[PDB]
Amino acid sequence: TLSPAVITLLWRQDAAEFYFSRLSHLPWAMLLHSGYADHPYSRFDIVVAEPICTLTTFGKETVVSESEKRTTTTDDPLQVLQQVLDRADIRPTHNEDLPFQGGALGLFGYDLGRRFESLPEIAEQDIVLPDMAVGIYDWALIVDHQRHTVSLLSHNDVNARRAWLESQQFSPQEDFTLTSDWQSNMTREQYGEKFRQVQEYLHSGDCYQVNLAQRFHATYSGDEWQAFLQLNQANRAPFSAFLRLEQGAILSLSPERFILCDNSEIQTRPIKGTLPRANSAKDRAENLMIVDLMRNDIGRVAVAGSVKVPELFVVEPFPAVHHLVSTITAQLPEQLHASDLLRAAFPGGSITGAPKVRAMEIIDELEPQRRNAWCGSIGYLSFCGNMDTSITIRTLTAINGQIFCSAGGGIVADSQEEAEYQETFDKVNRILKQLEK
Ligand SMILES: N[C@@H](Cc1c[nH]c2ccccc12)C(=O)O
Repeated sequence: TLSPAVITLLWRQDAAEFYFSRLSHLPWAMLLHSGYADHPYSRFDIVVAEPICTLTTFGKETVVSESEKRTTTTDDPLQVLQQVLDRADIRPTHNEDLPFQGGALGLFGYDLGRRFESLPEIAEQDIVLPDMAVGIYDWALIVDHQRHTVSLLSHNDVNARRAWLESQQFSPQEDFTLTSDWQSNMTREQYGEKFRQVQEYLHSGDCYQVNLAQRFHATYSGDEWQAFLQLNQANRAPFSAFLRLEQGAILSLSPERFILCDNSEIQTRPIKGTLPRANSAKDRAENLMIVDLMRNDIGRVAVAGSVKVPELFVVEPFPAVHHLVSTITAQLPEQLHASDLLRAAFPGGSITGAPKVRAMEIIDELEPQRRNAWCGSIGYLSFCGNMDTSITIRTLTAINGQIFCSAGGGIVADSQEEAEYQETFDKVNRILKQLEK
């Protein structure tokens, strides 16, 4: 397939924020931003909007929507997504300077997991935001920080789209304000109780690590884009994203890559262990259990002896905390898609806690609400076959007047109740605080 047409645009370090600001209020407008980060994997920023097809999954049903046709289906949501992908009959050859050339882009929420495993339904469902919300885009705006170039690509009419881009305006305000203090869904004693429940479950053998999180919430008013813009500057997280959905918006400040699939080369970098702003025997041990997880997760689809562990226990300094990351690599077989892979490993072992299903069972049992978008993934499935995805840690959900932000902490035998309590706070204190002003 006839590669897309490309127009290079004027260069500017902030082009991503610059062009996106006139799209930010549009439903299905999405920005993947590398957080202006100093990082090996912070080369690109990508913008899309105006999809030619969208997919929305709520539970058991997926709605596939185009121009002139709307269908519903109970089939597997990633199978369905891949079928939509193949019928667009668009398949450009792979290009290291354009990792997305149109294709699927969006949100894969934590509860989407429910379509891949049978799970209990204890946690309350109190957020109405889809389990899968992704657009099919025949164009993209790509900002390359390595090469310094801004490329506008279209499989359609790339003059038409520059034209359309041009004309979009950056929209009269409305100031973001938090209208309540942050409030947790747990007291210290309720956290306390479920931390011990976790440990009795670890002591009685079901699991060996379980990620337990608390959720903070508040009322707010105003537009979320400016707030994103000040959170992004302060977090400089390499896998950040701003998603304007039909239901509300997602402000991700994630520094964590889930799965990269680049020209069939697989990379996943789970984050596990932190201290506030790396010999830490308990953490560089909590991480290894997650590394083994991933090993197993990607190796269910990977090329036979392709899984390697090129990197263990590296610390990366971030605004809020010091974190520990490991890296696992592998090769996708030429007969499968990045989407089969996503499906085999979703949701991320680093935010569930091995073994994954039993770990997800406890989470549903102890967390008072479903996680919805938090700890699910955001990313793209390009028409060229590449894939990149994050773990939506450090991520808020802004919907119907309310904004949410969760915080988790991995629990193992060696974990201590008050210190783990504090870690959940450590991870998001700069984010709750900045929003308060
Ligand atoms: N950091 C990625 C692009 C990116 C930014 N935010 C993201 C969120 C999800 C997936 C990818 C991204 C890169 O350089 O290629």
